[PDB]
Amino acid sequence: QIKQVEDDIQQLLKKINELTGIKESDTGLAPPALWDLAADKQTLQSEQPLQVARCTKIINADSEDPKYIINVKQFAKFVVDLSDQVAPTDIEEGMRVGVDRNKYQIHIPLPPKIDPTVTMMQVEEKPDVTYSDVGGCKEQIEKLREVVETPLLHPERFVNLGIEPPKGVLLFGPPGTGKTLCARAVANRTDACFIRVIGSELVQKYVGEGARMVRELFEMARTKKACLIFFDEIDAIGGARFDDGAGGDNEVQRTMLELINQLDGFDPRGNIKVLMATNRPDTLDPALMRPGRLDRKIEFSLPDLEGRTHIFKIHARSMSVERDIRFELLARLCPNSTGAEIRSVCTEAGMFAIRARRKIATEKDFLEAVNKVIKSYAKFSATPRYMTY
Amino acid sequence: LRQTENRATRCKVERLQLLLQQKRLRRKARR
Amino acid sequence: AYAKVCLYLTSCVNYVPEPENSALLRCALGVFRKFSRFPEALRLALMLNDMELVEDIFTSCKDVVVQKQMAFMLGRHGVFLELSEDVEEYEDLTEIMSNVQLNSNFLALARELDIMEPKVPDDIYKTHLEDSARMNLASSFVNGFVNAAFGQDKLLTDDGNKWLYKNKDHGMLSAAASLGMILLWDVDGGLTQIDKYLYSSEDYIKSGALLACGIVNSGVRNECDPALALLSDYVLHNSNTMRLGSIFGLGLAYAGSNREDVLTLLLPVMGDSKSSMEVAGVTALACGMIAVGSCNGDVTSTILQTIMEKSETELKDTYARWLPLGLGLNHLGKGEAIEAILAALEVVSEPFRSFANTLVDVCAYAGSGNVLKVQQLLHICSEHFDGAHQGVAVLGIALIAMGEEIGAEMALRTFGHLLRYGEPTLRRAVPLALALISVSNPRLNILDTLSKFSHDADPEVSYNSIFAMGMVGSGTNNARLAAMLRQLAQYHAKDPNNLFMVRLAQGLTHLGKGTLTLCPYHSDRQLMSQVAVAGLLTVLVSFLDVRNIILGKSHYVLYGLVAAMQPRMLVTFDEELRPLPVSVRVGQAVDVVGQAGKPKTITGFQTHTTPVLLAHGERAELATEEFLPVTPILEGFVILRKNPNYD
Ligand SMILES: Nc1ncnc2c1ncn2[C@@H]1O[C@H](COP(=O)(O)OP(=O)(O)OP(=O)(O)O)[C@@H](O)[C@H]1O
Ligand SMILES: [Mg+2]
Repeated sequence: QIKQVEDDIQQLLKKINELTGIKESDTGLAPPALWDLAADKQTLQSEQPLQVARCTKIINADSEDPKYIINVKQFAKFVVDLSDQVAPTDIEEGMRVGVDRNKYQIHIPLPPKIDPTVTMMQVEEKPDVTYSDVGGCKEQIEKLREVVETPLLHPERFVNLGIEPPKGVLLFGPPGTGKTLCARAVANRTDACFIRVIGSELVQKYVGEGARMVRELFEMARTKKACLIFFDEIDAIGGARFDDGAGGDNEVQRTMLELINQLDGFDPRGNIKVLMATNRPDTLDPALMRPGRLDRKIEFSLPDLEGRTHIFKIHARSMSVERDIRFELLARLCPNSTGAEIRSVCTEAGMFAIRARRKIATEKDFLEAVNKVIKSYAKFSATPRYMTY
Repeated sequence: LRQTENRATRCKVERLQLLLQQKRLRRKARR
Repeated sequence: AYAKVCLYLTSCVNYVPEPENSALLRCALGVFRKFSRFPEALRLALMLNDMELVEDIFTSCKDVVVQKQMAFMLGRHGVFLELSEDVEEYEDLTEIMSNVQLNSNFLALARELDIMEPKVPDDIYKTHLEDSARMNLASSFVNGFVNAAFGQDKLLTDDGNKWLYKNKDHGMLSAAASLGMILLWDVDGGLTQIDKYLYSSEDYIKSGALLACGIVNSGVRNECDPALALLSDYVLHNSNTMRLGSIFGLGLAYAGSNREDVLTLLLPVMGDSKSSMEVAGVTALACGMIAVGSCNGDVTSTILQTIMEKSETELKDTYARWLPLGLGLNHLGKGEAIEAILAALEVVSEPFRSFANTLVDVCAYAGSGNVLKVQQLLHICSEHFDGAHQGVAVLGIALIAMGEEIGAEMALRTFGHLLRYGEPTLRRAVPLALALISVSNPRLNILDTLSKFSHDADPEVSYNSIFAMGMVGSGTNNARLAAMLRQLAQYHAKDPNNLFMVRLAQGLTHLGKGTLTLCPYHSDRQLMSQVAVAGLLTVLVSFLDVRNIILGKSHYVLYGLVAAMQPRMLVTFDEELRPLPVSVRVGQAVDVVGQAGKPKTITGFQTHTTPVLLAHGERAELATEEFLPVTPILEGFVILRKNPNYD
C-alpha cells in the first residue's frame, strides 16, 4: 500500500494548494496567508504616495509662516509649506523632505540617501567563526578584542579613567595568518553594526564615485550608534600618493584621501571603529598609517612552534585522528608555515586516509600530508615574498 | 499577629537550617 | 538482532496507535531485560509509567555504579523512590535520587565555562546601542531568568531593598521570587537570605520571599522537608487576603513528590471557599503540580466539588481555568481513563463545558499522538463560537502532537494554516501552542513565523508571538534571536504593554546566561517529564488570557515556569561520585537507516572535556575507548568506568 499512500499524500498536497494558493512567485507575490486585503484597500485609499524631494532653503525661517524650497529630484523645484501634522523642527535644510503631489506639502521627513551598493555592506548574517577558532596569535586577539569589543561592551571602565580608547586597527601580515579570520571572529562576536568593505569595491568607473561612496559609508555609520567598519584588502585603494607624470592613481588616491578625511579631519569621526586588513602594509599611505587613523597596528606574523601546535589542534579537533598525534612533531616539522598551510596539511591527511579507504587518519598520513603541502608545494608559497612585503 | 508569625518563622527556620547543616556535615564526614 | 528489535520497537511505539504501544513496550522491556541492558529497561519502564516495574528493575540491579546512574537518570526525570533500607549504598542512591549536589555540579560547570560574572538586565538589554513599574518588573524578571540557579547577581544580592522599593505593587512579589529563582537548585543556604527578607513589614515582600523559598526548593528534594514547614506556618490561618505566593511556592517546591501531607494541606485551603477565586485556582494548580499524573481520586473529587460549588458567574470569570487545569495535571498522560471525569464535566455546566472538557482531555492525552483525538480538536476548532475552548484546543493539538518528530513539524504547518484561516481567539492562542510544540529548540520557521506575527496588528497576538519566540529560544542564547528581540524592543519602544513581553523574551532566551532548557522531554527525544510539561502547560494556559493574567497581577505562573527548568548537562563522575574530566565528542545526528540503523553516529565532532554544555538535539559520545559508559545514552550526569579490556 506504500505507493497508494504516496499517491494520496501528493494528491492531498495538490488539493491543499489548489484551495489555499499554489504558485505566484513569477511576479514576486507572497503566499496568501499574510494577505490583509481589508487593510490594503484602506492603505491605498488613505495613504497617498509621496514623492521624495530635498528641502533646499527655508525662506523666512522665523516664527512667521515660513516657506521651504523643495527640489523634487529630476522633476522640478517648488516653494511649499508644511503639513499641519508635521512640526517645523522635524525638518532641516538638508533632510529628504518627502512631499506629496497636489500642492506639494504633506511632509514626511526622510533619511539621507544611501547608495544601494553601500547599504548592501552591513553584515546581516554573522560569520560562523569564533575567537576560539583562531590559534597562535593570543596577543593579537587580545589587542583587537580590546579595541573593537571592550569599549562597545563596558564603556564605564573607560569613562571612569577618562580614556579615549584607540579607534582604528590595521591587521597586517602574509597571505594567510588569521587577518580575515579575526575579522570574521570580530563580526561574529560583536553586538553592533558591522560593515564589511572590500578595497576592490571602492573602485568605480566615474571620477568622484569612490569618494562619494566612502562619504556615504561613513555617514551611514554615523547615523548608526555603534559601528565597526572593516576594510579588507585595503591595499586596493590605500597606496602612497605618487606624482608620476600622467596622473596615475589620481582617482584611487582621491577616494583614499576622502577616507583619510573621514577617519580624522575637521569633524568628530563619531563612534566608528575601523579595521584595515592587509598583506602588503608597505604601500599604504603614511597619512593612512598615522595613529590618528590606524591606532593599533597589529602584526599577524607566522605562528611560532606553540602557535602551530595550537593551530594543528584546532584544525584536527573534529577529525578522526588516531591515538598518538604528535602535533608538536608536525609543528616543528613545518616551520615558517601559515594557518592555511596547516589546515591544508590536516585536510590532505584526511584525504590520504579517504583515498586509502580508511576511517582513521594516522601519523603516517599526516607526515605524507606535510610532505605534500609544505615540501612539494613549497614553490607556490607566498610567505617568501610577503614576509619582505 | 504579624510579630507572632515572624517569631515563629525565625525560631523554626533556624531549626530547619540547623538540620540542613547537620545533613551537610554528615555528607562531608562520609566524603 | 538486538539493534533491529529495540530500534524498531521504539520507533513503532512512537508511531503506533494506543492499544499496541503498551504491548510493544512490554516486549521491548522484556528483550532489554533478557539481554541485560538495565538502563534501557529503566528508560522503557519510565516512559511506560510503571513505577512498580521501575522499582523491580532498580532493585534487581545489583551493581552499585549502575544503580547510582539509574538514580541520576530517575532524579533528572523527577521521581523520589522510597527505597527500603537494604540496597547497594542506600544513602548515596537516595541522595542521588533526591538530586542533591546539583548546586555544586552546576557551579562546577559554570567555573569550567566561566559564567559566574553576573549579568545585569541592562547588560542584556544593551540600551546604549538602541516605563516605571512595568520596566522594573521586566528587569527583575530577566535578571532572575539570566541568573537562575547561580545564587549570584548584582541587583538583589547587592543592595536589594532599593530594587524592591523601585518595584511597585506586585513588583515586590516579582523581585522576591526572582531572587528565589536566582538561588534555585540547592542554594538552601539561601534560606538565610530569603528568611531575613521575609522578616518584613510588607505583605507583598514577605509572601514573595515565601514563594522564593518554595521555588528554591523546587526540583530539590531534602529529607529535612525545608518547604512544608515555612509554607504551612504561613498558610495555616491567613486564608483571606492573597495566599497565592504561599500556595504557589509550595506547589512549585514539591511538584512530582506527590506527598500526602502537602496534598492534604493544599486541599482544605481550596475547599474552604473563604479564599478568593484566585487562591482557589492557584490551589487547584498546586494540587495538579504536586500530583502530575496520578488518577488521584481525592484531587479529582475536590476539583469536581469546587467546580460545582463556584457560581455560574464565578466560572465565567477568569482564573477558573486553573481548576480544570489542575484536574488535567492530575490526570496527566493517563490516557483514556478520564471518561468519568469527561462525563462529569459535561454534566456540570453547559458553557464552561467546552473549556474544561477540552483542557482535561488534551492534558490527559498529552504526547499520545491520537490522530482521531486531534481530529476532534480540529473539528472543535472549525466550529467557531462567534473562544477560550478554541485556544485551549489549539494548545491541545500542540500538546498531543509534540511526541513525534514528523507529527510535530506537520502540526507546525497546521498551526500556520490555523493562523491563516483563524478567528481572533484562534490566532491569539496559536503562538502559545506553537511555542509548546517547540521549547528551547530554535527552528528557522518557528522563529520566522513568530517574528512576523509579533508585528501583527492584534496586540494580544503580538504578545503571544513574542513570548512564544522567547520560549523557543529559552536557554539557548542565540545571536540571531537576541538581535531579533533587540530589534523588537526598538520597534515597540513606546508600547510598554508589549515592551514588557519583549524584555521577558530576552531574559528567558538568555536563561542562566545559557545553561538550561525548558523543553519537557529529555534524554533522547522520547521521555516526557510530567513536572516540566505541567509547568509549561500552566504558563501557556495562563497566557491564553495574557492581559488580565500576566500583564495584570498573576505572573506567579511565569515563576511556576520553573517547574520545567532542567539543565543541558554532560558532567561525568567517578564510581565514588568524583569529577572525571574526559575528552568527549559532540554532534547532532547522523547514520544510515538500513533495516534499523541506529541514529547514534555524530558527524559534527567537537572534542570537549566534561563538563560539557551540549545544545538541543546533540548527542555527545566518548572521545576514546578508555572509559566505558554505564548509560548507553550520555545525557545529564554520567558515571564512567575504566575499560578493563584496554585503555
Ligand atoms: N592563526 C590561525 N588559526 C586558525 N586558522 C587559521 C589561522 N590562520 C589561518 N587559518 C586558516 O586559514 C584561513 C584563514 O585565512 P585568512 O582568510 O584569515 O587569511 P588572511 O591573513 O586574511 O590572508 P590573505 O592575505 O590571503 O587575505 C581559514 O581556513 C583558517 O582556518
Ligand atoms: Mg583576507
